[PDB]
Amino acid sequence: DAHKSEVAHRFKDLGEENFKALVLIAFAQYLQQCPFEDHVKLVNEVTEFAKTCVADESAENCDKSLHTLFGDKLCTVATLRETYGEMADCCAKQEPERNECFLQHKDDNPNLPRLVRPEVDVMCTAFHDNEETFLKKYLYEIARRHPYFYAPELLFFAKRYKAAFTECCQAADKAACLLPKLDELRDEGKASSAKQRLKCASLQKFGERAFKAWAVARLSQRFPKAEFAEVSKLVTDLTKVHTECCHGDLLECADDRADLAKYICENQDSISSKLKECCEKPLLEKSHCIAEVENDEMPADLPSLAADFVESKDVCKNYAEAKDVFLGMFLYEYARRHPDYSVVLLLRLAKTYETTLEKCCAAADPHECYAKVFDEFKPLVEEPQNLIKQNCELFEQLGEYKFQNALLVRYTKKVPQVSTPTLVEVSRNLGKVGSKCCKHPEAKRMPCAEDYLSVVLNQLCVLHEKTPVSDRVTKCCTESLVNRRPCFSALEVDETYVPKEFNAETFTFHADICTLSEKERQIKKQTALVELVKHKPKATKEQLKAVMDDFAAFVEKCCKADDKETCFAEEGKKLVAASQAALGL
Ligand SMILES: CCCCCCCCCCCCCC(=O)O
Ligand SMILES: CCCCCCCCCCCCCC(=O)O
Ligand SMILES: CCCCCCCCCCCCCC(=O)O
Ligand SMILES: CCCCCCCC(=O)O
Ligand SMILES: CCCCCCCC(=O)O
Ligand SMILES: CCCCCCCC(=O)O
Repeated sequence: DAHKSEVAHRFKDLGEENFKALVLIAFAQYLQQCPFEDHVKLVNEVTEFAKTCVADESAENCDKSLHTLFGDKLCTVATLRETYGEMADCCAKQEPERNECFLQHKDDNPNLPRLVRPEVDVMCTAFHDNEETFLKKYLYEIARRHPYFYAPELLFFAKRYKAAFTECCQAADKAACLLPKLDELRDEGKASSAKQRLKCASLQKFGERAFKAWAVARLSQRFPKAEFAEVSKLVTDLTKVHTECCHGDLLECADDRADLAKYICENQDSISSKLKECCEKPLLEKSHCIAEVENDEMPADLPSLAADFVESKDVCKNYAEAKDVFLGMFLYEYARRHPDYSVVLLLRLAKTYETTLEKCCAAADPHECYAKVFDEFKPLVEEPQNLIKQNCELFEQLGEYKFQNALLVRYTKKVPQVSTPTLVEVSRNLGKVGSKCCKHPEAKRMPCAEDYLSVVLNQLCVLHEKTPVSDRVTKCCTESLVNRRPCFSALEVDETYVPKEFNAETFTFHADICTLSEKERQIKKQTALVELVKHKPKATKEQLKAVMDDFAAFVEKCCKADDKETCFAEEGKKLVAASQAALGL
């Protein structure tokens, strides 16, 4: 932005620590197989080189582009071909195709084992020793396992990791403090990874007019006082930002985000008052602050839509000759008044409005034909309101764990053809959504649950379609964006299903069970619960509790037994007995 040097410019804004944090990510996400130490020297080189340009913006390569700089360094990797090989012919190519070629050679599934969580004591100790290397090690390990993960986001997760350690590493029961939180942040990070991929998948299969419509609604809720032209300006920026972030171009994604963080804070008066504190913080501190900001208050000087979008005579004209803008306004208007709504409900209403006009416009008397359309919103709006109210009541009268159990039983009776894992996972995650969002007051529940919800349905939509088993689920999964959830809400109990033969599955076991945590054990109860319901699709709570206890007892006993694999074998057969009867079969 009129800065001879772009790197030293980025270095001033970011800062030394953030700058090293971000390079480490970038390189880790291609150099997944290179050693950590080789990375540290790399960041040290890049960081030294950038300070040379900080001092003299007219030094060397300090005029060159970041893409060139980056790609040059990555070609310097001399062990590349041995470890990577194909990513080396990316270097023969010149820019811009060179960076395009690297981009293509990122591995979505690095061939790397999962992380072995150490013990609280040793981790907190290694954290204390050298905090800075600890969080670099973490960044390295995560980045290299999540290559298309957005680097700023990851870095903010990093700082949150730092903060939870700083807290629990100076605490008494440490374990009974950290592990609860490590489980929270792990879940938030998969939430974020999966949300990214969803938006990028949505952009691709739903164009961009769609993503733009998403943006119109989201911003207008956050910035109800923004004048529509500002909103539109941001929609366009954000559109590009997201377009690049999805492409997998860190540099562009990261630097365009900083630009947009600049503009927004600069025009705080027109956009929102709530940017007060944000716009003060450092570069990638405000940045997340803006995105984390709370909704400004709407005006009270606010009429109904009706006059402009239902009553007005030159409406059909307006649609036809300028469709995008007219509906654009609808969206902004509808949204700015309704921050309690989820985005895709707002899209659903807009699409309902669209679908009317397309019809009523090229018709006899358009007015009386479309003049009833806001009454068609009422149920589209209430259906989800009821769902969340009623699920949250249930989540509240039960706890997380017993709420998962409810949904397990419910959803297995709906779609018993689905794999047991998919049901367990889906019901668990839905419960977590109750943990995260039910605590909030109604006006913030839909927005809060939406991100999570849409990612979870996706996860089942993905899994299922890898090996389809249910035509009712297929339909919902290949229904449109806006019809996806209602389809899922309309699933009814499956009658035709023929229960399973009362045999093994989750009835053959070993003493590998006696040695498991609450978490691993409740996933096994949950697994065992779903199976039961498959064996008896009309079993009951009082029937299931009874079998579940006989299960629980079979564990307590065989686990507290002198021999195990003999006990589990003898009593193994005799539990299918005391279950088959109990269920009423
Ligand atoms: C309490 C767990 C999450 C909610 C479970 C209800 C499943 C139906 C989804 C309808 C909710 C619409 C609003 C939203 O989630 O954004
Ligand atoms: C297990 C397949 C059926 C539903 C799976 C996802 C549930 C959440 C979104 C749809 C809401 C369903 C309403 C309900 O729970 O009764
Ligand atoms: C195959 C058995 C399913 C039950 C879940 C795994 C074992 C945990 C049972 C819950 C009670 C704890 C055991 C005990 O009381 O000793
Ligand atoms: C994340 C923006 C900071 C600069 C990263 C690329 C530097 C380089 O490889 O020359
Ligand atoms: C894209 C489906 C939603 C209705 C049209 C509004 C789109 C826009 O504001 O760009
Ligand atoms: C954040 C708690 C978990 C709910 C979000 C969905 C997780 C996933 O599908 O990976």
